[PDB]
Amino acid sequence: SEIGRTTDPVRMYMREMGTVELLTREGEIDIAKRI
Amino acid sequence: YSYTEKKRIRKDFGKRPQVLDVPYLLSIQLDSFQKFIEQDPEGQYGLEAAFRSVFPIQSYSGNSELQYVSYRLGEPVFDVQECQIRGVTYSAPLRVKLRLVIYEREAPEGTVKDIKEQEVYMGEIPLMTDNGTFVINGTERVIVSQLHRSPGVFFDSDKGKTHSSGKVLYNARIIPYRGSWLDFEFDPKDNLFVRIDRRRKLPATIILRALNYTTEQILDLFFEKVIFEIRDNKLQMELVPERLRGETASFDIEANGKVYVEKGRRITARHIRQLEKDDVKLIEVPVEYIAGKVVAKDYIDESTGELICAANMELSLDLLAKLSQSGHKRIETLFTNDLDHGPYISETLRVDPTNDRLSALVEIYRMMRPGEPPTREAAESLFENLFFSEDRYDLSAVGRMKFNRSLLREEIEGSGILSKDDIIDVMKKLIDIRNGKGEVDDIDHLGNRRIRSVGEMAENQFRVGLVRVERAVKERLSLGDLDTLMPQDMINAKPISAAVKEFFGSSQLSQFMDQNNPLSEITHKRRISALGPGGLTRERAGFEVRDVHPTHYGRVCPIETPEGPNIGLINSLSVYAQTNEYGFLETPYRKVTDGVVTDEIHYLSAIEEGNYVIAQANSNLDEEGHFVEDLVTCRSKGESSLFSRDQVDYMDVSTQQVVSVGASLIPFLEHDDANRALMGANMQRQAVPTLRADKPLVGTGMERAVAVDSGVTAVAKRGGVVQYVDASRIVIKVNEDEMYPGEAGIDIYNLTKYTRSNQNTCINQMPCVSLGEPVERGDVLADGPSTDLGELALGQNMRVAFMPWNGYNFEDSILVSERVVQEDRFTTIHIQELACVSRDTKLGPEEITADIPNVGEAALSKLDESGIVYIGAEVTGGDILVGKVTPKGETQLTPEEKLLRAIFGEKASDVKDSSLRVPNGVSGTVIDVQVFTRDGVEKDKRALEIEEMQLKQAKKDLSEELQILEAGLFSRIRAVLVAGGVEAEKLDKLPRDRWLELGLTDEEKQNQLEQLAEQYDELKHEFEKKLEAKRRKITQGDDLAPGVLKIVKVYLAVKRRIQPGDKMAGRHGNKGVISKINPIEDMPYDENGTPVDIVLNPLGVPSRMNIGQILETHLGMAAKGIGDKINAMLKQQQEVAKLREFIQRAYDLGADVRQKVDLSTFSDEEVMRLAENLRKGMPIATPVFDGAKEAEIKELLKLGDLPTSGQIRLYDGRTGEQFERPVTVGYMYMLKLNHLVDDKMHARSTGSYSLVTQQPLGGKAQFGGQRFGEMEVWALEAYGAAYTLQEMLTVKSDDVNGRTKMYKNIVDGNHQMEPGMPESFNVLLKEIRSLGINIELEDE
Repeated sequence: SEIGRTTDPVRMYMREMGTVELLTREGEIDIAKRI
Repeated sequence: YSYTEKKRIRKDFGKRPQVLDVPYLLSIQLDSFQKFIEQDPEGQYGLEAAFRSVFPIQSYSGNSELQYVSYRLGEPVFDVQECQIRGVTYSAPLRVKLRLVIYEREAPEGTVKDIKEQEVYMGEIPLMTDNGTFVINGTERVIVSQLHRSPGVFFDSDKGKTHSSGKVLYNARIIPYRGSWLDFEFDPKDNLFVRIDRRRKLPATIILRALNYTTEQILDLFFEKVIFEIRDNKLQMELVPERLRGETASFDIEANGKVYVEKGRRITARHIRQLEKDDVKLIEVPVEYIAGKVVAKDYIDESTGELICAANMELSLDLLAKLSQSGHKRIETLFTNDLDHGPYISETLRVDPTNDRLSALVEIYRMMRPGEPPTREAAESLFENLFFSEDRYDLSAVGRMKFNRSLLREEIEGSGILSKDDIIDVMKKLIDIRNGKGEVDDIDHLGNRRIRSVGEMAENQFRVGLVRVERAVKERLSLGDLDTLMPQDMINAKPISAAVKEFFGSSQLSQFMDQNNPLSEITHKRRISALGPGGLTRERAGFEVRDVHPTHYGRVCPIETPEGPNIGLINSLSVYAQTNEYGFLETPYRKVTDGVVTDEIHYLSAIEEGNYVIAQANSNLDEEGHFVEDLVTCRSKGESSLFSRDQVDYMDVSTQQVVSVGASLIPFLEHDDANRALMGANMQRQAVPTLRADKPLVGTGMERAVAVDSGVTAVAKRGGVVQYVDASRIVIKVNEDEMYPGEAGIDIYNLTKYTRSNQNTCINQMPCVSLGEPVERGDVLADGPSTDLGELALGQNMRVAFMPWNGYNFEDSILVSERVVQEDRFTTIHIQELACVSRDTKLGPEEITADIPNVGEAALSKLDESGIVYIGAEVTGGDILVGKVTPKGETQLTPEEKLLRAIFGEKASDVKDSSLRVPNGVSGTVIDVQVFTRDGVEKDKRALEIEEMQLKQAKKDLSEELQILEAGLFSRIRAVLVAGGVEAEKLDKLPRDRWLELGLTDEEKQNQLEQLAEQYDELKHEFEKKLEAKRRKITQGDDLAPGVLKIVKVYLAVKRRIQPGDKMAGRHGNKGVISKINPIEDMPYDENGTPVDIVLNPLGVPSRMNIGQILETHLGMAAKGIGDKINAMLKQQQEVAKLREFIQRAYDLGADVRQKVDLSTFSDEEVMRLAENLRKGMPIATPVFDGAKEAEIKELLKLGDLPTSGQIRLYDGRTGEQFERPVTVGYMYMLKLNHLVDDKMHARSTGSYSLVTQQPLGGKAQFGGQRFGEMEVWALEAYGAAYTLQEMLTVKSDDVNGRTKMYKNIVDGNHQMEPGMPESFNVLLKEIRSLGINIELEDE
């Protein structure tokens, strides 16, 4: 775990941002359908 | 000899013959920049290398590519003088042919759809002038060369400065030209640690596992295997004898015979040698011997398959017993001992946590990018882009050379990137040095330090700009606009212009040119700096980088360095030192083949120089070349010793090889202490050029070289006859021998007249030649500032007496005669530039006008109708130079002054006087006025008359040069017409121009006549368009700053006479300040009534052991004593026979001197011209370390009928009685330094204050206050001066209400203060409260 290792808020943001995977053409459609 | 040097021949006292001429002194700058801008057909140097480094640019696609074809430097818009006048950079447009090549989508070849090839403009490159300077924003600048650490691998240590035990810890450092640093090092427990970019250290085997090496492959790289080939029993073991060198005897060795050495006896060389006499291969070892050894391989069983014992595990009885059930024939084992083969790599494999390549890449990632979760692809690409990518890492050609040379490789060429082999070899060599098989590098060695000059630093910054544009070009090519765009739509010239503009104007090595005198300029251009981008910082530069290293000999001067915080960080190139093709300083040496010293000269670098034994240049050698001695003093290895004459390989080429150009000009430098010689070399280049230049009577012979190799003189390009000489131009009719065919054969030299240097001194050229005088090529035609007949003349020859005079030369003071001031000997012209800038303001435009409010008609007396001062106006401090008014409004009258204007009805001014005035204390003459007007602003009568004068002057100069050149062409035509088919009286019958209509019988004659006619027509139509170019550049508008409507620059010429407080100095570090200017009848005087010019203190001589100022005095009295004799023969009007005889006696004097002046070769007119130039003293050359000996000085004193003691009887001017002892009187060369007391004296009662804190401002330019700093406050606290201190703190500086009350109290005669709180304490309180902190005054 990389927790407690850096000070950069850019690295912290990219780190927590990359834990969500991209959607397919079909993933956007049923998320929009859920909305 | 010459025509310029037999005018006045300097008498040379040097005795060693000159084998190598002193080179062109500015070759560093000129060669470096020529390598930058020239068209290199290969891609090695300069702009070509930079373009090929980035091009071809290919997008993240296969569709298109931008490739580079060619480049070209266009003509500069303005030449260098126009650039200096207009305040713009002298630069050339860079036009680069690019080719946008478009590949189509789908082919196995990817062939071209089309190519759009055209020329893009990327930036202007600042051009170097003829003398090694750059004009950048109007001012001349010098790009100082940089002494930086060479790229390569360097092995170093700390010597017991860690771990409190005195243990030396070694390290290796790979430094690329561009890229990341790679450090290996040893910890106090002998583990190897890698460290990338000075970050946290990982174990060095992690970088070995990032490379695909297993622990087995690592162990076979860094070790050699003890084999135990164990038979059925008895533990048979392989052995080579030198593996038991110093071995502890764990067992007695019996093989091929019985025991050699029993227990309790360690193995010495006789045992190894008798054991190899027995040729022993196989030895029976005990079981406890292998317990503790380290296995070198992964031994697994074939019964079960899994690991019995891994690599790098300490073997024991248990594990050997385990493998014995598996029946292994051979078991390998690492050979380690103490002090010859260390365990460090295995002991490092034990400490690292990593077990494979992925874990190593991940640990490197966690070290380089902490807090970022490593994926396999990013962990792989980080390492591969650290050192193994051509675009991110460059161990350059010099770095590859030094890398291979440091690792004892044969080839010096390679890749710019690291490899597995490079890193392994560095680790192996660090391990060698740890094991005593090497030595650490000396990083201050000049084989390890490299010169980086303007043409390389400029190329690096251009490549920086090129990659800044390469990212945008790669980004633009990824877009689908790809079929309609040209390459000049995707090229942005502004980043590339910005990179080179930032380098040339804003670098630390781009320095305002030191332009005091010629010596200042060439010393600045030959300067090396350890500082700068990529170099050292002067604050963290230690004692050892600021040292004189033995390799500095002949390459860097040990004397010329500044005396302040950066000493040994700013160095000066030696006289003969030049730079390698790799950038390393080399120095020339004469080859000594058979004991005969040859005239063959080899330039040796500091690495090569240490291999050979190199004799000194003070070593005597006979006519055939052999040393007259047989035990010579030499430098062999950085040491110096005596050697036999058959051991020497090289010899120094000169005695001045070791010193810089500045220290080469100090006569009797060998008699000066080195501190005072340092000071003298530094002060020679602060000297100010005086009204009349005065050659040194005692020089060294480097004066002509310094004056000519700087561009301050006008030097004859081709030889000829002076056709027209004039204070502003020289016109030479070139000899027919030096003329090209189809040419006028006329050289015109336009002299620089009264322009200001960077230091506000005067630059003025005066012609040396007279009318009709023959000149040769390379002759000095005009003298620059501080040159006298082509010799560098920095000061004046002053008659000094060394004696204490009534305390007026106490403690380095100087007593000057009043005759020195009457004769204007140290009067200097200083030229100030003063600008009045009229801008647009929000209330309206400022107006240059003679109609100024609150200013009488007397103060507008020397302003013309445009409000600008007349040229030639003698002005003084406070005089208005340019009248200007600023529009204001909302005067907000106080009720009292409102009543005041109600009573007397006087209107208030809507404008305020914003005029340009002469600074106070400055009194000069207006010599020049320039008006720069914006486009759209209407030129006043003054700008129009200045421009009319400029247009008439441009037309006049061009028609004058055309008259001269066509006169030359027609002289050549008349000469070629009487050369064959003579028309000698017919030519003067024909009209002048239609000699071009004469068809001549062509053997070769009509060919020459017709190319002369063609040259004449081309000269006429060249004048015709240079006129219109001049006219368009004159009448055009000026590119002023935004907001500026016009600028008026006034130029004041101020003659500064010498006065008490002016710093005067000699060349021997004898500085001083004039204390008194003494009347002539008060000065000491000799038997003949001749007073002394300057009285110097004799007590400054023996403690500051600059004895060369005494010898220079004794020789200067001798030199003058020759002139005093020649002068007499010229006033008695003696025959030329007697003058010729005496001058021949004076030139023949000396002990085996190298020069021979035979005056029998001289005509009587030439002898009389020489004698007229020698009547003010015969000049004398005293080469450094090869100079005049004291016996020769006494012999020349004897020839001039002077006491050989150098000391005469002086009388007191005030009482007429003798000083009780003889006084050393002679002639010393004094210099007036640029520390004039007019520039230093400043006072202030009140003035302007800073914004935030309300304390007085800084300098005398700002009319500022003196810093009453912390130590002065302590000084006042150490007295009981509490009230003095309280008024320093409150009422003189920051108490805003109290200081106006104090002023009013002083004006009312009441010397009392009402002190309040300093305003900076209120600023402090408000700034601590802007933190989260409640700071408060407890007002109880």
